[PDB]
Amino acid sequence: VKVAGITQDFTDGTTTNTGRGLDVAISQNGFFRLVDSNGSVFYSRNGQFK
Amino acid sequence: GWIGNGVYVSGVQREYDAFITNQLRGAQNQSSGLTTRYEQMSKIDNLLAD
Repeated sequence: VKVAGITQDFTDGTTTNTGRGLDVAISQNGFFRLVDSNGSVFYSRNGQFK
Repeated sequence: GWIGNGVYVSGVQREYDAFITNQLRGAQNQSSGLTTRYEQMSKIDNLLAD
């Protein structure tokens, strides 16, 4: 055999409350847009913004 | 992930309305003035009594 694949699930958040005024998570599908030191555009659902 | 949500608290609530209190304030005003004046007069009538 040979192996070739990386695939992921996208069911929604095991949900948790914090009340910190910058924790943001998306109910239902959709992702965020973030830019690095070079502006490189990356995408994530992590909500720990500061 | 494959979720089922729990519960959380929607802040707090209070039993207050802003119109029944207005009536209350006006009534209090009228009543207080009338009370004080009457009882002063009652004092003077104490004087005239004997």
